[PDB]
Order: sequence, then structure tokens, then C-alpha cells
Amino acid sequence: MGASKLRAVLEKLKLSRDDISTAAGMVKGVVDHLLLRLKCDSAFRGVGLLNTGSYYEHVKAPNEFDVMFKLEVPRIQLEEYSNTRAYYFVKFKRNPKENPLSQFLEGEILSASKMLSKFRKIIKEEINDIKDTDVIMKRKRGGSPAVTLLISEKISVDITLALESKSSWPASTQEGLRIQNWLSAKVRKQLRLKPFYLVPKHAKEGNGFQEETWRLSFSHIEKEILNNHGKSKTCCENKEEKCCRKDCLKLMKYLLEQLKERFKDKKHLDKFSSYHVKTAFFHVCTQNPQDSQWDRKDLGLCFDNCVTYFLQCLRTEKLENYFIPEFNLFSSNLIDKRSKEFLTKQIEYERNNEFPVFDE
Ligand SMILES: Nc1nc(=O)c2ncn([C@@H]3O[C@@H]4COP(=O)(O)O[C@H]5[C@@H](O)[C@H](n6cnc7c(N)ncnc76)O[C@@H]5COP(=O)(O)O[C@@H]3[C@@H]4O)c2[nH]1
Ligand SMILES: [Zn+2]
Repeated sequence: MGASKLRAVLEKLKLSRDDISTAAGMVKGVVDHLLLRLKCDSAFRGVGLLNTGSYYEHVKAPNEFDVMFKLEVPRIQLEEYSNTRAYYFVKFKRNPKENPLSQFLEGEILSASKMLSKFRKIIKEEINDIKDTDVIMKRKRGGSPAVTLLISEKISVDITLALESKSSWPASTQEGLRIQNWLSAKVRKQLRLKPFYLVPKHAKEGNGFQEETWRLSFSHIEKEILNNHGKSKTCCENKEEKCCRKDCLKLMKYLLEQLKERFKDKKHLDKFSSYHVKTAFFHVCTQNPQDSQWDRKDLGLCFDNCVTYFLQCLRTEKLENYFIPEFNLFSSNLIDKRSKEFLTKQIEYERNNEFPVFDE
């Protein structure tokens, strides 16, 4: 695929500032309401919106949003669950006083499900009485840490509770975030000085879930490297330094979206998500650390790079969490071989036919 061809695909996907800002305005209204309602509970007194510029997650298009509600909690003490590397039990270093989160304490262990339940119940209670905006809560999605809302039958919002820890990141992330040769060792240090988050997504335990466990999240870091993405500090600030990194990611996401859409009737692509694509993309960024390897005229080659890497990940059934290297997002235990073989074949068909998926 030629570079100009690929950018013509993105150009026709570009949304009008009006349709975007209207969409953003609706979710902000709902979010503002939920935040203040939430503050009426002592346990969520500390809730606040984490890292949101309210830019949508779908390319097409401005109908889906992903928000995290960060909760500042006292010094946290983690205990890794069954060496899963990403899931943890949360305990408090000092709990002699009857904590505000004490109601969610099952033993010395802060229950993810109990918090998630109340969080959800509080939100569901304010959804009936929202002024001027029609809002509905979606069914619980299997295994999701998120409360999903649908605004005006058009806009989906994922609202995810997020415990904030200012402690240093857990050992499982020691070899993660390999950005040294790309964004530099000192950027990695400064990033790792920032807080990490815990969302109420439970580890698998037999036919069910270990309902107390939380999972690590670094969406704030993911946000930072996407918007400050070059080896050069002035990457994408002038004509002579315009790179195609953001375009590649968009095209990879739109490819996955379109395929998921085409084959909704089948079940094969249901477990794949833009998070897989974003992760695959970060790895490619690490493999191609130079801004010259992401030249604007090379969008064609760079996109194929991303496609090819993603394909290798599907075939070998290995896609490392960018922050937690021993967590395999593509293990056969999460996504079975057939689904990955199906996605593999469709992407390959697309590439061999000049991406019919990319035209209207
Ligand atoms: N809004 C939202 N924020 C999250 O952090 C998150 N984590 C999971 N989910 C959704 O819960 C359900 C259970 O999926 P699972 O955990 O088994 O696999 C997930 C998970 O391993 C990984 N993943 C997705 N988002 C994140 C994330 N923010 N951080 C780490 N991993 C993530 O990508 C897989 C599929 O993602 P989605 O299919 O788009 O949404 C999942 C899914 O609907 C999330 N939904
Ligand atoms: Zn750039």
C-alpha cells in the first residue's frame, strides 16, 4: 500500500470538530454528574478523573469513550496472585483506624468485587435521574473491570475505577517499558517515578475468578508515550520532522475494527481489541527506535511493519504486555489458536488484495 493511499484512508475517516466536540461534551456532562454523586460517599470522597482529554477510542467513529476514575488511597501493600504478574491482592500498610475503605475489607484484603459492586450501584442510581441527558447502563461485560454507559443510544462510555499507588512499580514490571533506545533511559526513569494504577479486573481461578484480585493498569503512561513519541524532542513539531507513527497505529486499529465489524456474526474476533494493536505497536516502536524509521514517505512500509509484527504475534501466540513482559496477551489460555488463525488469514487476505477493508 502506498503512503498517500493509506493517508487518503485516514483523511476520509477524519471527524468534524463539531461531531467530536458534541460527543465529548455529552460524556463530560455525564462524567461530571457521576463524579459529584460519587463524592457523596465517604469511600469515594477522593475520586477524580484520571488523564482524560476526552478523545474517543474508535476511529470509525466518535461514539465510544474510555474513562478512568482515579481514587487516591493510603500507602498500598500488594501481594501478587499465583505468579500471574498482573493481578494482585491489595492490603493496607496501616489499618488500625477504621478506614473509609474499611467497609470493603474482606479480612485484611480490600475486595475488588465489593468495591466494583458499590461503584457500579452508585453509578446506576444516578443514571435514572440525570438532567436533560438520556443515559442507560449496559449489562456487565464478562470479566470487565468497567461500568459501561450508553448515552442517547449513540455513545458508549467505559467507566473504570482505578486505585492509585504512588509506590514504586511492582517487580513484575522490572524489565517492562523497554524504551531506553527510543525515548531514553532518563525518560524511562521519570515515567517509572509516576504512580501506577489498579483496576478491579480479576484473575482467572478455575472456572471462575479470584474475586478479590486487582490488575495493574498504565493507561496514563501509554497516553504519554503516544503523544511524546519520537527520539527527537521536536518530532512532529515541524515540517522536516513529521513522522508516521500515529498514522500506523490508527490504520492498525481501523483494520481490526473493520474486520471485527465484518465478522461480528462469527465469534472469532471477539476477544481481540485495540489494546492488542496498541501493544503490538509499542513493541514495533521499540524495534524501530529512530525517527528516520518512521518517515512520512514510508507510511506504506511502516504500516506493513506493524501488520507483519502483529501477524507474527498471532502465529506464535505471543504478545507481551508492554509493561509486564511475562504477561502474554496472546497465550492459548486467553484466545484459542483457531481465533488467531482466522484473524491471521483475514489480515493476509486483506494485504494480498490491497486492503479492500480500507475503502467505502
Ligand atoms: N474499559 C476497559 N479498561 C480495561 O482496563 C480493561 N481490561 C479488560 N477490559 C475488558 O474486560 C473484558 C475482559 O477482557 P480481558 O481482561 O480478559 O482481556 C483484555 C486485557 O487482557 C487487555 N486489555 C484491555 N485493556 C487493557 C488495559 N487498559 N490494560 C491492560 N490490559 C488491557 O485486552 C484484552 C481484551 O480487551 P477488551 O476486549 O477491549 O476489553 C476487556 C474485555 O471486554 C477492560 N475494559
Ligand atoms: Zn512524530
